[PDB]
Amino acid sequence: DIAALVVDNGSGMCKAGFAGDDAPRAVFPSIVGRPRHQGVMVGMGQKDSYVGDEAQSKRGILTLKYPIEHGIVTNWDDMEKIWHHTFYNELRVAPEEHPVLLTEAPLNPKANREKMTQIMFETFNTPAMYVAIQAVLSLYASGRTTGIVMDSGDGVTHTVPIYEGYALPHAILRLDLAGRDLTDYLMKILTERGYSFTTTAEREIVRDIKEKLCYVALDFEQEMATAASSSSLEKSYELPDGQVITIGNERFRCPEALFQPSFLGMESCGIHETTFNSIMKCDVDIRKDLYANTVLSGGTTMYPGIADRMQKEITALAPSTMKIKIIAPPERKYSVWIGGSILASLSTFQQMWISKQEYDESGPSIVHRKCF
Amino acid sequence: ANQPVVIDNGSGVIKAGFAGDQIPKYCFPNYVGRPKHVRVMAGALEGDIFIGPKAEEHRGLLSIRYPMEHGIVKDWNDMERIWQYVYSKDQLQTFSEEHPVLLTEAPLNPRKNRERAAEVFFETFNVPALFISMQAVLSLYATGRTTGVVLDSGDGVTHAVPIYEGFAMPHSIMRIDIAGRDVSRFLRLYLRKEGYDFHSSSEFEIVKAIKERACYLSINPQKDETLETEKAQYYLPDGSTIEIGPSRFRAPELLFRPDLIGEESEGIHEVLVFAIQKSDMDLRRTLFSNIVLSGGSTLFKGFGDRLLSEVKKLAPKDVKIRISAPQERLYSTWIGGSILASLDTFKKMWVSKKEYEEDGARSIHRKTF
Amino acid sequence: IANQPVVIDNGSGVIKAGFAGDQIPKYCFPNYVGRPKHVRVMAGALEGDIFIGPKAEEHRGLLSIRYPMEHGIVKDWNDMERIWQYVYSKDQLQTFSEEHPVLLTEAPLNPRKNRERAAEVFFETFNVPALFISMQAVLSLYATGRTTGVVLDSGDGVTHAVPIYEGFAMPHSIMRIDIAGRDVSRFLRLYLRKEGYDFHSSSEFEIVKAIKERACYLSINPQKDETLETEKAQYYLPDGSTIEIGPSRFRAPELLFRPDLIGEESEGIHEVLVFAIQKSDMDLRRTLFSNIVLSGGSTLFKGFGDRLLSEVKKLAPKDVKIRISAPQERLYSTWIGGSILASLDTFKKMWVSKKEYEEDGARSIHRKTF
Amino acid sequence: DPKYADLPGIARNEPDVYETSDLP
Ligand SMILES: Nc1ncnc2c1ncn2[C@@H]1O[C@H](COP(=O)(O)OP(=O)(O)O)[C@@H](O)[C@H]1O
Ligand SMILES: Nc1ncnc2c1ncn2[C@@H]1O[C@H](COP(=O)(O)OP(=O)(O)O)[C@@H](O)[C@H]1O
Ligand SMILES: Nc1ncnc2c1ncn2[C@@H]1O[C@H](COP(=O)(O)OP(=O)(O)O)[C@@H](O)[C@H]1O
Ligand SMILES: [Mg+2]
Ligand SMILES: [Mg+2]
Ligand SMILES: [Mg+2]
Repeated sequence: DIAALVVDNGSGMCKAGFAGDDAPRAVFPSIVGRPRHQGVMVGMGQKDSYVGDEAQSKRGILTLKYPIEHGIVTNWDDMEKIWHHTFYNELRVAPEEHPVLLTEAPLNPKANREKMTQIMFETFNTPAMYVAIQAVLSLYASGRTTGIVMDSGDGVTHTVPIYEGYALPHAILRLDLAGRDLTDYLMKILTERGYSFTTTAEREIVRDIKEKLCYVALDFEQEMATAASSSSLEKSYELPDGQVITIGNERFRCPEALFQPSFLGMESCGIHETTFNSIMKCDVDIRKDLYANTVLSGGTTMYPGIADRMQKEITALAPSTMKIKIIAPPERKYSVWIGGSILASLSTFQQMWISKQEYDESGPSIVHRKCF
Repeated sequence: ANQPVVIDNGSGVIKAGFAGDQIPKYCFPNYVGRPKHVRVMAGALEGDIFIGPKAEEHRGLLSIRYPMEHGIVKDWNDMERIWQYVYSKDQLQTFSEEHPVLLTEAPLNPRKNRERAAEVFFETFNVPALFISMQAVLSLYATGRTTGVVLDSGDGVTHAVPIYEGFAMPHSIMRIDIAGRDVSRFLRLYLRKEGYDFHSSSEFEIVKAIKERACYLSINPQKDETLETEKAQYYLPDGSTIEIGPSRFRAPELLFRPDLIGEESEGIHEVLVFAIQKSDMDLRRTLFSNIVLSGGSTLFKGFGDRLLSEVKKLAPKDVKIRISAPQERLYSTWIGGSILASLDTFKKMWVSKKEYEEDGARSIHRKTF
Repeated sequence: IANQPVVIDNGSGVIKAGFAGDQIPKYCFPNYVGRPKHVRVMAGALEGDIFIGPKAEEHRGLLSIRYPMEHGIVKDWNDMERIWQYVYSKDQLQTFSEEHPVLLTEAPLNPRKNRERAAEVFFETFNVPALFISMQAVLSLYATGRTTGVVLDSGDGVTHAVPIYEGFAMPHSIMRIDIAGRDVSRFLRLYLRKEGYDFHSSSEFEIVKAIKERACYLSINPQKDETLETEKAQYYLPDGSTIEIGPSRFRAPELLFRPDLIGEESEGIHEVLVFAIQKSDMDLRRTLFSNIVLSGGSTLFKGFGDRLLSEVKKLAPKDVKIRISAPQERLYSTWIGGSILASLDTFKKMWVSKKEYEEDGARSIHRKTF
Repeated sequence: DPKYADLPGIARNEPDVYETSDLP
């Protein structure tokens, strides 16, 4: 049995591994770094461009570019470099020997999937491949076939309802507010507090602060009043230099943009309102089941207390009789990958591959006929 | 002494004017814009609510909200503000106390919407009389024919109403909520699938302009779907271009195939043919030879050809079919309301202030239809 | 209080103080404190220890300079307090601080503690009747007399672009970078070291700044100019010696548009302008291109307007009108706008009273601004 | 114009408007 690779190209973080495994083998940020200085002589051991963790360690001098923005690959050369690093350097496997099950967010441009398939078949020459919706995989990981997945990662937050394995394409709701937007808002409020972060390298420091300290407030106004009237919520973080910086109310103002996009200037619904609207778009008979099987996914849903806040907000919006149950597994950050591995470990999935024969026969456009 | 005022309460564009005038003098979109950005300088734009051409001029500054959706008023405060603006100095400078009103409501609407509309138009505006009407009768009045089936496709609703010699069949009326605004929303989704995003409320009105300008109905769906299509380029207001491609013709097809948006409803052609067929047999031929189109949403390039093809497919073999339509379709309903309001017999159709004060909502239900 | 308010445009490089009635800033001087270079303990040396304003210019060779403000943020608060007290001196404004209300100017997106401490200093050390802190970008449109525009204020310390449409500001569209006149001066010092000329001293920072002001132009085609033999314009030092600046004349200001040449991770002036325009709502964008207002000293570079127009043209959508309204008075546009604002009766309702600050505390100065 | 004559840094001998060519 030739195991098929599973490569979740997240907007922020790329995960990769073999089908049937419990966790991804390689998990590295999806960044391409380049040296900043041009005129001066360059040292001995250097690369033209750094990828993944190598760019992260050397981020002090490098300037970082994310190939994927809002779930849309904008720099295909950089994404090709990321895939090359994933296959040859990290996984240490020949891409031509195994199929690859890539992932994409719903409602993305068609050209994105077409170019994905073209790059996989022409540059890498894989024997077959597949493109899967992230929410469907994350529902696969939770061991459910009915529920609503609110998967929120570095670039996009998409809500997908599914009933008994039957997706509902007309009820899917996508939002560009996720991750990177929260990191930028954290930069902004930090600048108001006094600590100025501007360079792309400092974006990683602000992201680490967001991961370590930030949390979702169950009641925003009460926590704001508590922060104003006391310093119990203040917490100190150590930068890579050694400087210690105190974060106060900004701990629970950065993730609050998830539930109030007006802070970010976008006139969009919050994640709770997006989930409620997606549920209400479904048929009346299945809505109850969705209320009982709301599943959180993606890395940006890892804030403490986000499950309680989402439960409270949906209970406020939803009818009183219906029972709300937000499912937030501890390992949900990798839930998009894990289900993909399950989808690659099934015996019935051997017919769902896009073989290279079919790609040559029909061209890239077959991705729109096979995958979704 | 006081000429009654005619207000066609469109979901997308409302048309107010005086009875007896040839065309609606005061037309403007049916939305309320509010300034999302923060005011910093003295002498900025005054007021936190922008309605009418002021909203259109400063559309980028504002966030838009639609008081009416699918022919039903959702935000009643905004609708009240809209009707108050209709009486304002900018458009139709009058006093609401003196002029009877002729408001138009889509057929088969909820009774509560009509009740609240009458309450607003009798309590907030102390009008002397009121009269609710459907779009179809007014369109027939405007065209000048008592006989015919009116298929009006507005921004919110699309309904077919057959009226034979001035007699309306209440049970044969057909209505679906898939209308021009739904086409615009579907076009926004397809443009997102193309690559261009218009998530802003203001940019939705750019998507609507794209729907108005660069969109057509292919005579046959699947042949056009199979064949490759040239990517016609559209110029956005800022200056940047967008290559639309298949979304040019895949968007308006929602009118004929509601299942594209997951809604299990009849198509516009199905609405028409079933509206004719629910009526008595002896009238059907006379209804097939008198089809009157209305509403802006029937102005798609090739709508007439596709509708004729669909009805010919669904209609009985060898029956005369002509799809009439006024030259200006947007103003047809208001012109009809004006022609109706000028009649002396319209005074008998009023719901007087004393009548509404005595009987209340029941009177509005007695004299409406 | 009915007395004439005092407007103090707080520049990182040059502060401009005056009364609101005047059409121009009657008083203006560099924003630094000059101390004696040597630690003076003997008599007969430069007494006082604190040289501010033209006094520091009189004996500029012998002084060590220290700017209080860096990147639009006050660093040495004692020095800034000294500066503000010197504004209320016999030399400048010849008046008591307690009589007149005050209008400050501050860069956008600055730390809240900076504004809080500035208000505390102006309300505690000076017994000012009131205070108001405005952004310079809002004031530039007041000065120009127009209701809409994109203000690109490139001062000494901070370069920021702010779009305003019909008096409505877009807080999320504001762009801000720290590459400004002082950074151009530092790069000019580096390039003059490459010419073979040393300006190590902090006092010599002033004369390299003077060289920047006197002979430095922005070339539309830097490659062609570099290939072309330079004229090697001669500049007179204060002491008397001449220097041939050479190609550095066009290399130092080029970092404003293309900072990455020196490895600086910054957007560039044309980039921040264009991205501030593009981040705004689409329908406004064309008008935002039709009303671009320059401000700040760094916009006074020779040929700056032409190069900025070229960059905006090649970045903006094709066949779109661009109007870089560059008034001749753009150096003092911010103060003139502050004066026009303070003249209005509406300003009476904007500044915070001393009792209001005492009662509400710090948060008042945060909330009355917006 | 002369009201700004006394100020040091008023940059003269330059145009006040840099704009692209008008199109009909
Ligand atoms: N423990 C955590 N707490 C808060 N935020 C987190 C945590 N872990 C990850 N994140 C956020 O989630 C984002 C990564 O999400 P991810 O699951 O990688 O989405 P994608 O798969 O689309 O890249 C990061 O930007 C990070 O800020
Ligand atoms: N030329 C056109 N092509 C396509 N759609 C159009 C055209 N003209 C108007 N419309 C659509 O018609 C709608 C207006 O319909 P209207 O007749 O005002 O409805 P109502 O009867 O509720 O007033 C708008 O939403 C617009 O999108
Ligand atoms: N003609 C000129 N050429 C080049 N630079 C100039 C010229 N005039 C002034 N400057 C620079 O502009 C800066 C003054 O900026 P300023 O307007 O004071 O900014 P702020 O908004 O902080 O007050 C000085 O540091 C000076 O170097
Ligand atoms: Mg993810
Ligand atoms: Mg209508
Ligand atoms: Mg200034």
